[PDB]
Amino acid sequence: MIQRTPKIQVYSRHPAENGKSNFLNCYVSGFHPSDIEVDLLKNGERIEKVEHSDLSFSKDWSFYLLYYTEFTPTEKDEYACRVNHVTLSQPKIVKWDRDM
Amino acid sequence: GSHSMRYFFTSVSRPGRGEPRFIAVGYVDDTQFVRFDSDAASQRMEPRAPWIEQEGPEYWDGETRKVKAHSQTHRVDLGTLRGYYNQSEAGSHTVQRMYGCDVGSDWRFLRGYHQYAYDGKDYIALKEDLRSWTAADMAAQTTKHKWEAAHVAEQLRAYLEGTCVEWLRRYLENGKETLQRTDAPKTHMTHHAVSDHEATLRCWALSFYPAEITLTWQRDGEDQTQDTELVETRPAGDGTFQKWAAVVVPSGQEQRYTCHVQHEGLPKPLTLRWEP
Amino acid sequence: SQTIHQWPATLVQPVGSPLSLECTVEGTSNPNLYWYRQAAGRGPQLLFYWGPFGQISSEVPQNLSASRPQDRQFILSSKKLLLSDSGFYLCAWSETGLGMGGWQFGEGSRLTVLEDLKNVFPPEVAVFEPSEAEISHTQKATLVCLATGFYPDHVELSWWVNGKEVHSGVCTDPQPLKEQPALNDSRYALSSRLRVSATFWQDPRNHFRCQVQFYGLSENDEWTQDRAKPVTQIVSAEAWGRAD
Amino acid sequence: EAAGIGILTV
Amino acid sequence: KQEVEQNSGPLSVPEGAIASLNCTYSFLGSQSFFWYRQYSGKSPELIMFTYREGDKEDGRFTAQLNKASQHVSLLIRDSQPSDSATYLCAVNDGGRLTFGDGTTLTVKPNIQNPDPAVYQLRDSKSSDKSVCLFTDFDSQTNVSQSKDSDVYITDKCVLDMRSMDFKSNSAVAWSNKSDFACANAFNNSIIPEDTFF
Repeated sequence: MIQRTPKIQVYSRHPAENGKSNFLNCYVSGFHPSDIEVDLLKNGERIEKVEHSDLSFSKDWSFYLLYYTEFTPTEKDEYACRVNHVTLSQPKIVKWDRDM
Repeated sequence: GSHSMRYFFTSVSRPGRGEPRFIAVGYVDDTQFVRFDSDAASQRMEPRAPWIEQEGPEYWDGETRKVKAHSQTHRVDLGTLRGYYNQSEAGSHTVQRMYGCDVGSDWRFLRGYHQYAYDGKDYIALKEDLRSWTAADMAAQTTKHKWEAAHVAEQLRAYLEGTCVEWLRRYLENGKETLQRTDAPKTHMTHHAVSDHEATLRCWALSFYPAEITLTWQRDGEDQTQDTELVETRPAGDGTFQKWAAVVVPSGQEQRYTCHVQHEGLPKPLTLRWEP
Repeated sequence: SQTIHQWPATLVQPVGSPLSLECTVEGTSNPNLYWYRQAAGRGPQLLFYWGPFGQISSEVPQNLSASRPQDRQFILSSKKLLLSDSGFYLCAWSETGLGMGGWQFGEGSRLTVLEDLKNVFPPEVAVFEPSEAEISHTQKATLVCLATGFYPDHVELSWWVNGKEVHSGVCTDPQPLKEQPALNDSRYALSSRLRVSATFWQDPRNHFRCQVQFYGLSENDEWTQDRAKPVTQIVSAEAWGRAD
Repeated sequence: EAAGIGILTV
Repeated sequence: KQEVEQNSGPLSVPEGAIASLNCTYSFLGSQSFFWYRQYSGKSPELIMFTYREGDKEDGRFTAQLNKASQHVSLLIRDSQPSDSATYLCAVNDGGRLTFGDGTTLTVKPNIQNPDPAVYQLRDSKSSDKSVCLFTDFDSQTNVSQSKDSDVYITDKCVLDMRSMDFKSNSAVAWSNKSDFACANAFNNSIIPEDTFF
């Protein structure tokens, strides 16, 4: 048995512009086993209606998934990706940075 | 360039829920074109790219039969492996299989592969001669003996070198507008200081396809000389990919650094420099 | 060693009766199991394909269903048969997965569904003795067994000599002939020959018996005719060897 | 086109 | 059946010759191919399979696959009367087999010592219809049905007496009408041997 901790990236589909429709992405990769909990948060609250890609995996057998939801960024609203996995001692929160 | 067709299969046992979760996906290069999920309502292999939709009902029915057969085979495997590793019925376990073929720029066969894993570790894999097996341990040796007696490698070779490649070529032609397209990366450099001294320059690459790219930083030139923080190439969600590479440079002397972007969609490598 | 076996082998039933066919396999585990139906002059057509854990495909037969109560037990059923359900039902197996092991059929289950049971008649059987002229032109003696007046056309003819079935020197018509070619419900006839040496036919101790297994009604089938019910039965005739 | 041969149980 | 096409036959081959059976398929994703032999009244029996281009021999049988022309064939060397049967081609179109409708093959026995004769047989007790036996003719002789509604003639049938490698063709006719005489029973046969006491 091998368990692997997920890598997490949170970003937008297109370059952010305040008040313009876009997509918020949370890409989790390199993990095992496949069971994983991912939520996108808006100002600390779970964004309902979030979709994700079909489970797939890399050369080293580790899994990857893209979770996403349409959204419209603003100057003040804070976005984040919350992830939990058996390899993590507690859920992990990654904040969305416009330029990352 | 070269191309590939790959199928990925995952089965996860679910003690106390009855049947395992099974998910299959197929790709041509970096484009997903089919999927099957045991928990979905259709119980059909489903299209995920526009060009595969033109295949007729005979094709879909056949793919659906085969993918369901893979599923049930993995389900038997989950039981056998639990026995081989002396595990209980209480734990969730995972079986994964991947196979496919690569072709070169002339679309002729380059290589084939067929690999299998249990609980996230290599179990058995076909070597590149498409005849020999690499077995991870005593359990996988038993599987190897059974598969040698049944000429599994010979069967897989006929599929990987023949069928796989013939269908990859068909798909490449039918979906030429999609699969043979090259989207050059849109690039730009970003600026972030640290109040004093050194700064960080971040070279971006967006909306590109295929996924393979090379973002390199040179100092003065010739030798790539700068420990850059580069993130994993990542999907945009629209079929294209994104990536960046950042270096820590002393305030001023920023012109000594040039970002080298290399991608199939570029006739010549690209070079960026910080401009206020 | 693997074996696949199906039962019953031949069945004659009225329209509206239930059907139950069984198939069992031995020597392999978690096999793929298949039901096929084959019409005269055509190849087997798939009805159901089951993997070890359940159905994978079916050509949604109009009036049939399948079940797999155990790993190596496969059943094909119908509550009320239609005339169109007549056919040769074949069970097959393949080894777990998608590979080359197996792909073997059982013996098959021949089903004839009938609209009117009054048409059913077993065969009358008679043995005809060798022509002395034959016995002298050659040193061989040909016995002929004739089975006539039977309907439907399902019979199995065998020869027995001194209590043991024999195969040498025998040839049986592969298909029966219609006694009235212009009638949809014509009864049938079948002939067989058993050729032996003159010496063997001339020994009075030699006993020859032509035996015809006929498949007909089951004991409980509806019947209104005066005559005894034409159930599945064996009808035979005999002759003893004879010196001039 | 998925494999239709060479897929056996372990 | 459009998915798998085979000529129906009947195809005749002389004993000793090579029989060639052909099959074409339309399902392009077919990855394995099979030949079955089916005797009258029996289920099909697997002869062989192949999953690769070229030829595959197993004793007297050779299967051939040409994927570019979607053609599968079966060659049978040293054909024997016991090879007479319907040969079914099948393709695996994903987890199952799809069949053609078959090619019926008849292998004509080589009769080396023909002495055609028509005899009358009769176990004369409780049976109003006597029987006539046409036997020992060569395989080029074909038997036709009677042109009389009261006269019954079976098709030729080939029997084998293990001793002297003796094989013989025969056909039987009978009738319960009065004027029926064996000397008249048959039609397009070969002249020799019509005895009468």
